[PDB]
Amino acid sequence: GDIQLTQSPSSLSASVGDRVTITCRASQSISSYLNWYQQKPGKAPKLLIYAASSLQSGVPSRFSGSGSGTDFTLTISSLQPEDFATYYCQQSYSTPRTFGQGTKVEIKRTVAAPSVFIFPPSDEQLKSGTASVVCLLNNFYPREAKVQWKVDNALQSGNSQESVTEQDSKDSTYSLSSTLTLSKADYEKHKVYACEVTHQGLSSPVTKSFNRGE
Amino acid sequence: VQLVQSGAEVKKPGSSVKVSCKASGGTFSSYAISWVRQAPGQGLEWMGGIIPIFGTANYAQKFQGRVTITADESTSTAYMELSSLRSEDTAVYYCARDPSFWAAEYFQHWGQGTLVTVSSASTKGPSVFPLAPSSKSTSGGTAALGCLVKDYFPEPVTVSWNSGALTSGVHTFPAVLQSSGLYSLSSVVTVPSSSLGTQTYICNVNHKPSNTKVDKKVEPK
Amino acid sequence: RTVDLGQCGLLGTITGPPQCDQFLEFSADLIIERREGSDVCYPGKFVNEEALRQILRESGGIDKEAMGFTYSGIRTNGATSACRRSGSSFYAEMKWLLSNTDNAAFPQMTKSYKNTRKSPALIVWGIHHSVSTAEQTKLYGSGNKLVTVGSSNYQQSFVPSPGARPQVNGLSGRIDFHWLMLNPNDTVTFSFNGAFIAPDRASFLRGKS
Repeated sequence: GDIQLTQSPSSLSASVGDRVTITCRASQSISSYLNWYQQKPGKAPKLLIYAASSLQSGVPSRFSGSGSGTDFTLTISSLQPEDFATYYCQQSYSTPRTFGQGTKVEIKRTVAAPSVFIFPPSDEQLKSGTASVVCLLNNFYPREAKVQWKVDNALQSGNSQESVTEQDSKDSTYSLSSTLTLSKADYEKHKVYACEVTHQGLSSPVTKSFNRGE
Repeated sequence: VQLVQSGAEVKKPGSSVKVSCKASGGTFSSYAISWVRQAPGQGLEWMGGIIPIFGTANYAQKFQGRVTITADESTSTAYMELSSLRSEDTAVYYCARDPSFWAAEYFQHWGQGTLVTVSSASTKGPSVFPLAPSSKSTSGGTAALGCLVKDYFPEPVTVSWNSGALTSGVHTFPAVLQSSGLYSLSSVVTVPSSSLGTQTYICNVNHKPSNTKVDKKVEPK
Repeated sequence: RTVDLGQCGLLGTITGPPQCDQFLEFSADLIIERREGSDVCYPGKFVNEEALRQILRESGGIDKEAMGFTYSGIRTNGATSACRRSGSSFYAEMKWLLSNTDNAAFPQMTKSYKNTRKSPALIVWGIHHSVSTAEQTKLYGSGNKLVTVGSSNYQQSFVPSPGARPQVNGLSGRIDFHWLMLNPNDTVTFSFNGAFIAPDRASFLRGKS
């Protein structure tokens, strides 16, 4: 039926000058019918390679496509700063057209612990009968981090949402917000609100908290 | 060849949407046009294509005759109409030029994309609440503060600080879609702790879809 | 104005296996296709078969024109028991190019065709994946085989994969068909040293009524 493409890795850390290798494996043999695209946040994808190894006009020669049949590779020699982006394979052999799940190439840097800040709900929001508590993890690396919410020392689940920035161009770090949302009624039934952060750059987890309280 | 698409759309579940893709440059009849969409944070998904000089279209079966692609050679414009919209159809829709007429379909030039939001929610400007700096939001000689931009629909909003004068150390987070169908995001900035009593910090929130502009002053309590 | 293809598969109308001999230039507004239709006689498939069927289903039929390729230093008359037309034969629109003698080197060749008409030209070629490397050596000479197709701002290469897959009925090789649409006034170029099944004619869509 459909042709499935499996891309690997899903996420990659690299430095300027590196040779980066992205593989795409098709579920059936598709001769040379494979394209590669680059995409950056907020922009349409851009064609790099078509027909497995043909360079699109205007594309830099450090992008090289290879393979025929089922196993394909995109090689970026001499990685440049404008190359940090997400890459997709797509097969042109059969209908429906299908894509690999994408490979994000991010900038490698040294570990940086997050600075952790907590913000209790504002008075003006509470008047509206909802309470949002915000925990901020600022300028950290790598991106992986675990944020756990505790109210009166009890762990929480399902009532918070995270958001993460794109990697910062000036220092290559990430920031992350975690927002716990409760009805104001449910809120008022507890006193201590704690955000517990687990990160590679912290010897043991850090906790920020306030009482309901002051 | 430039491909220019029509503007963002907001639709209720069950309705339909028709997106336009206008090709400038030369010879609309010398290539095919494909449509590819991308849900927020997701990968790419092909919908189908049309060869204008033939008037013939090719569709992904998964869309179950919900898609109609058409083209008008006199205006060098292709269209994608998607019917019986569902929440999962929320996505950026792109048109793209395929020089191969489906023989080796590849997307050589792309339009800028058209956001289509499918939701039962109604247009709503955000509520803007302070993330006030406190002894719990300082580290070293630095303090974090921010604005919580809650319960707006649809995307997008813009946030600046001090009317664009303050950019250093700002982080405006991608929005999250809450269970209500409304969006929420926070924008934060770190500044010297010593400035909290002397520097006014105001976040300027703009939600063009609802013509709402809000300027919230953020102070420690 | 509506045509029943019977044993002829729709894509066979382009390449011309014997079951399609009466349809090489059909004209029809509605095409009826049958379960017993086959596009092929030698085992293989069409690349992008679904897309090409879509184009042909709404084509109104096809008219064939010569591409004018001529050859010297090789045989142009490869044939197979699989395609029966008074004995062993081949696709009517294609030429199975072989080296002049068994195991002799196939000469590196280039052939070009310009679309001088006002409509796009449908151009097909085959790539032969021999059942064994000895067969490939026997038919085109030993060493690496490569086929390259080019047109305006486009180049794509195919490398034969000589191996033995299930027989159909007794032949373990495959001929797969590739195609392109050649814009008016563009030129298609083929570069090849073997394993290439060449088009004799191009196809033009008739258009409906």
